[PDB]
Amino acid sequence: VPISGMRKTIAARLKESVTENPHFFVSTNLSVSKLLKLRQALNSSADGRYKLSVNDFLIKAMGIASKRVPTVNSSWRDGVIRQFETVDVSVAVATPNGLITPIVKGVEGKGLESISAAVKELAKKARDGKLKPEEYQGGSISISNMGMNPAVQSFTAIINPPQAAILAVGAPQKVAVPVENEDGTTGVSWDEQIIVTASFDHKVVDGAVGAEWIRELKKVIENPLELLL
Amino acid sequence: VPISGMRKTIAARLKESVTENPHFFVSTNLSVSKLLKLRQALNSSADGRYKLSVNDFLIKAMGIASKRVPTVNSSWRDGVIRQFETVDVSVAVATPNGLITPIVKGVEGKGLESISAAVKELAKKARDGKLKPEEYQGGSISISNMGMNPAVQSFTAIINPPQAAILAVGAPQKVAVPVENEDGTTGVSWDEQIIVTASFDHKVVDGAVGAEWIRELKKVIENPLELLL
Amino acid sequence: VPISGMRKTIAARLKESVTENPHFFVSTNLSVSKLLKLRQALNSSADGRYKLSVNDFLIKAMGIASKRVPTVNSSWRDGVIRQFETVDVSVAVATPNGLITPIVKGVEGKGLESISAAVKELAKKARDGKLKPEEYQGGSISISNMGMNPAVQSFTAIINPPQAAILAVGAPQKVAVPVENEDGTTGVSWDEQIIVTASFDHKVVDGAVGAEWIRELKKVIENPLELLL
Amino acid sequence: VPISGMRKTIAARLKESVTENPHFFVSTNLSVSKLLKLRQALNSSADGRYKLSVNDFLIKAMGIASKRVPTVNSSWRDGVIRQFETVDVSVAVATPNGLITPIVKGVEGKGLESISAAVKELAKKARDGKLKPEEYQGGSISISNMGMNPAVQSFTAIINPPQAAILAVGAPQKVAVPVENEDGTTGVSWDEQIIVTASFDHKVVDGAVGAEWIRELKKVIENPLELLL
Repeated sequence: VPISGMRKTIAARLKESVTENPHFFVSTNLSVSKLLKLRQALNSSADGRYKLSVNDFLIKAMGIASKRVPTVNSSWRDGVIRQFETVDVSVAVATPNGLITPIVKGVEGKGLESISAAVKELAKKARDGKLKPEEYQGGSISISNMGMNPAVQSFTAIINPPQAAILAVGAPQKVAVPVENEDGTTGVSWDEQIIVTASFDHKVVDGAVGAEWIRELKKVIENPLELLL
Repeated sequence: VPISGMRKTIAARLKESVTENPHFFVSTNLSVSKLLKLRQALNSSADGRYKLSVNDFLIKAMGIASKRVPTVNSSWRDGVIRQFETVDVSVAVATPNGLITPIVKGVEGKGLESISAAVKELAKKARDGKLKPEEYQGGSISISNMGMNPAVQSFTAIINPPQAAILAVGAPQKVAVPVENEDGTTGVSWDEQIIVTASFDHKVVDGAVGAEWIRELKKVIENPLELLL
Repeated sequence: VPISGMRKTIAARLKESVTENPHFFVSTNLSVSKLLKLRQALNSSADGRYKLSVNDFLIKAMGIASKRVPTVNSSWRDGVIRQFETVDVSVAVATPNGLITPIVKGVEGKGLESISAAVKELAKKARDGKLKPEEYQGGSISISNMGMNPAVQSFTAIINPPQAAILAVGAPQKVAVPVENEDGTTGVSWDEQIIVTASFDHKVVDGAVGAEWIRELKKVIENPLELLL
Repeated sequence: VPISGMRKTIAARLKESVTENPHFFVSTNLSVSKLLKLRQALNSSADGRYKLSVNDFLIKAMGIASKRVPTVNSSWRDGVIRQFETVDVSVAVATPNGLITPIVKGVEGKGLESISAAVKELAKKARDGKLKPEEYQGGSISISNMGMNPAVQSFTAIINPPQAAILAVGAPQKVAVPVENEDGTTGVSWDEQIIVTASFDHKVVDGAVGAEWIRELKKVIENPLELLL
């Protein structure tokens, strides 16, 4: 079967990415038992005006972490580092034509409902093929999601240039965790864990910086009430 | 004692306000038993990096209500209604010199920590007398607080022109509330209530619109989790 | 947005009202636990021929109070007080176009069923925009209702000229009330209260007169059987 | 912001590493419940003359493994494989200036106290910026540590050339492990695990050889008493 020609450009782009930017990966485990309760309660306290998902919370937390550690929200240019202030998030969508990366603008201080609405709109517009180039050309940081497929515990991705970092969220799973009962003996509690994998470019970011970013993300997720901050 | 002259300007301003703009008031009762728990928990889960109050939550809720009902965030000009998009909040501070109204900019989508920091800075700068005119000339909506004084149950205020509405927050109090125990009998529960008084200008806003705004405020407060939205 | 022009007339009218007529307010609390039972029983003892609300009982009580104290049912004219004998009641309706005040004629000695029918007809005709000027130009006394909105405890309004008084009915609420059981000990009973706010013009009416009017209203309500009288 | 120029050299070096040497990763899990007891005992049986950590034990185990499997302690040169005899260990230190790799010489048969002392000296000298080039130019094998940050379950690194391998030690975590009580039933016991990630160069080393190295490391750690051997 001859090649469609469109795949050629994506191949060249990914090749440029891996040959220009070295990659190193970080892998962590989050606890989402409180996040799911929050999502359930917010979905219940509504009149069909909205519907939330885990990706929106993740995007808000990404914005917060990028604001607390601005070195990640950066790029690599001609003998100069371009540092932004706002957070432009590239979300991946898997169409029958392949992959596409619409963008959400000004995430920090935008609202989860607006985020969900924009995401649904862009996703349906991508399934219909009704986008503009500006909507998916740009972005400082990216993300890919596979939570619908429960088998994927973890996976890596590739940095869509000229960005510096990219995220990946596996599926949820059941894990054993200790717990102290009211007495001195320990016990077994079943918490819902997710694996998260972050790929960074090493020219801009270092291991300590990536670790700090991941720590802030984990903290924000594990204490969802800090999303207000 | 002759007059300082500064009071002359404020007298003329308030006279213009009351003679140009008719005033009608709306008085409601909120429930903050969950809000105070939330504030206590966020304060405990910190390293002295921040410290929260009730006024900040109130300001965020004001922004949310103003965005859900933009007719309030309005004004009256020469044969034209000027409608904003963002929410500029005028907070009152009581100096020994008198009263002053610094402004917070872009409340909606800003964050409670940043709000508290800006409010503390502006309050100390007002106590010192180190402000610019632009920092207290403008704003679409205003507020006055008297929560430190436990005697005041409710009170009205006056609309700082050219705005259209202003808020007032009394002190907290203990009130009796019914509650259904596990059995069919009712019981007595002690809830922490606050009275809130909103003054509106009648040229722009109507009773139904003000009531809708207050309903949204009460909803967001009584369900603090919707502050994320 | 330029102004519709219709709002100009209402603004001028309200400005004339507040600048010509000083306003003072009287705020009381009623008890409707018997009224609601009466309404429920009259609704049950019917064949769908009619359907009652709270506003109709309130209007009948307004007529009774006005007849017991005719000084309220008055006005202010060119060097003369015009005093009526019948009670013409101006009921507010909130259309998407704004606010409107249809009139009911000869309330005292008319009947609740006829009152409800006329109010429904006038409300639907106002929603359709099919009224005559005479039907909303006149009236000795006025009223505004917000009972559908449970958030509003109390609120004020403005005197539609050339009248002298206007009413306002908040929402119902649950309040603690003492009660003496069969033994000597007191107990807690939950009564359904409403707050009522009456604005008066001070040229015609005095505080004592307004208080007398409110006392008669409270009496007739708390003893609904006196509606016959 | 322009680039400092120092980052250019590191970026070029890492680009050379990834483009010249392929990378494959091995990931295992260790058990340190005995190691921590040993560390605690040696720390308590002391007079402040020394203080130990996990990194030193890991370095000793690395040396032992390299001596049992010398093929890892190698490099790639001009048409020739250079094989050492001793073990020169490059330890990473994260300064505000960036990253640096001081060296420990002659690890095998040196002593944990001497190791800890030298590492503390070099770390403080790197924080001060008082090093010689020979002290961080050379080395056969490397290591990076992130144990202070409890969020990092695992991570990869990049091979500092001209070396052939590099290690990475995640944080400790609590994991469920079966255990046989005195009776026939199994039970739950909580063991402290660490994840370890090793990146190798495929030109020199094969998967079997790397697996053998990792097996020897795991064995030496899980039986700390063989450190004497």
